[PDB]
This record gives sequence, structure tokens and C-alpha cells, in this order.
Amino acid sequence: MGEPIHKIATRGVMLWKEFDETIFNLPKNKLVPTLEAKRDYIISRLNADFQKPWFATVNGQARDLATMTYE
Amino acid sequence: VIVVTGFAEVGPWGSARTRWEMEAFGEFSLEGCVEMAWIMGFISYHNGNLKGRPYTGWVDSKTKEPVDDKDVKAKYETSILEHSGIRLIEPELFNG
Amino acid sequence: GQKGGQAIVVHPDYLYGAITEDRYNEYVAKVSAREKSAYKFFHNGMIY
Amino acid sequence: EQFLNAQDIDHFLSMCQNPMQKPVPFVPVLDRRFEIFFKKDSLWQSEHLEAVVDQDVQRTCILHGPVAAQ
Repeated sequence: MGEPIHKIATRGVMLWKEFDETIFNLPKNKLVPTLEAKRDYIISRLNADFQKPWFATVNGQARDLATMTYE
Repeated sequence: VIVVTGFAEVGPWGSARTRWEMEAFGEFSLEGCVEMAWIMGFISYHNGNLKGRPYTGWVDSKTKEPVDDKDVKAKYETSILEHSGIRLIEPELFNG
Repeated sequence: GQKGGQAIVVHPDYLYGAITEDRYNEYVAKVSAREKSAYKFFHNGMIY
Repeated sequence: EQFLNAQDIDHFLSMCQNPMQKPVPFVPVLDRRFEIFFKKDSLWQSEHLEAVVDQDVQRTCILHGPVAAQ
């Protein structure tokens, strides 16, 4: 909801702040294109520095839910 | 050397897959029947809230009610067969 | 209009005997990847 | 050796968005709901590092006071 929260400056929290300052603030019409553009960067940061990694990551290789198998 | 790398068709039994199933086996498998229902517009795909609960899968194109793959055959086999292949000329497909 | 025509289609596997082991293997790997991608595209496009 | 069917991708996303369920510990897609996926349920990882990729505190979110940290 955009309320301030003090948090320890963990790598995940710094990613949270960066996304707050570069992705989340943007308007709704502008959020989808920027997510598409920075998909690779966002996935890399989620996998490296955030508690919720990108799901479609198989043995470290960033992938997609449509590009990964059932196993 | 020339190789047929790909192929397809639009015919009285839908695509090449459905036509081949009807040609060889004389009937549609589950996959062939679902492809024919999708081709004929009997079943459409729905994903999201439907009657409150979230539904993902095939629905009836007209009634929008959920239809399971197992029931696709029991619900649309007769219509697919009646309105596929060699049949009485339908004026609605040739402008009255 | 007297349009006679004849084509002959041979089994695809007679082609693969004209190439090496390595070339066939790399070709097979590339068709496997392409088959997966094409399945993805076909089903997505079917539903949507 | 068979990529997910698009129907199963849609099902997977819907059941990720299921409300009677603990929010999933990952981002399944990047879309309009990416903020919801990214921010929701971000407090328990501080006390449950055993459920983290490398059990690394650097990945988790710990609320804390800058002045009280002295």
C-alpha cells in the first residue's frame, strides 16, 4: 500500500527499494513494458538477492514457466 | 535433396491431425476430438474467475459453462461428426 | 486439362544415412529443442 | 522432456493465486501482479531462514528500527 517500513539493508531489501524506485512507482500502463524490457535483470536480481527467487530457474539457468518441463 | 519439412491443411475434417485420425482410425481420440471441438468453436478456452470460483480450461462457447476433457467427446462427438466431412450442403457456410 | 502429375515421397530416415554420426546427433538435438518450442507455441496459440 | 502446456501454465498461475494457501516462495511470472508476488508474505523468512535458497539473511526482509539499532 506504499506505507514506509524500516528494514535491515539486506540485499533483498535493497532490491525491494530499487524496484520501488524504478518499477513499482511507474504507472499501470507503463509497468508491463518495463517488466518485459527488464525481465532478464529482474530475474537475475530475484535469483541472486531475493528470498522469492524466479521460479522458472532450472539448475541456475533463468528460464520460463512455458520453457520448463513438468519434471 | 528436397525434404517436406512441414505440412498442414484445412479440410472437411479440420487440420491434418484430425483428418489423419479420422482416415486411419475412423474415430477421434481425446486429442483429436478436443482439437475438432476447438476448431468448430464448440469449446473455447477460459482462464480466470468463472461463477465466482477460479476456472482454467475448456468451456462451452455458447453457455460458457465449464466442460472437462473427458466430457468433450460425450458432449460434442455427435455434432462434430454431423457437421464434419462429406455432408449435406449448409447454406450458412456458402452465404445462404 | 490433361494435367497429370506424380510425386514420390521417400521415408525421411533414408536421408539420415547420408550424414555422419555427429551431424545427425546435433540435428536431432536441434529438432528436439524446436519440437519443444513448437509445442509451446502451438498450445499457447490454440488456447488464446 | 516436455515443456508445460499453456493450460497447465494458466492452472499453475491460478493455483499460485489461490487465496486459501500460503503465498508461494517465488515469483512465477512478471506481470501486473508482480508487485503483489514480490511483496506479499515477506516477514516469515526472517525467522525461517531454513526455507531460503541458501539460508542467507541477505535475501530476507527483517523489520528493524534505525535508532533502536544502536
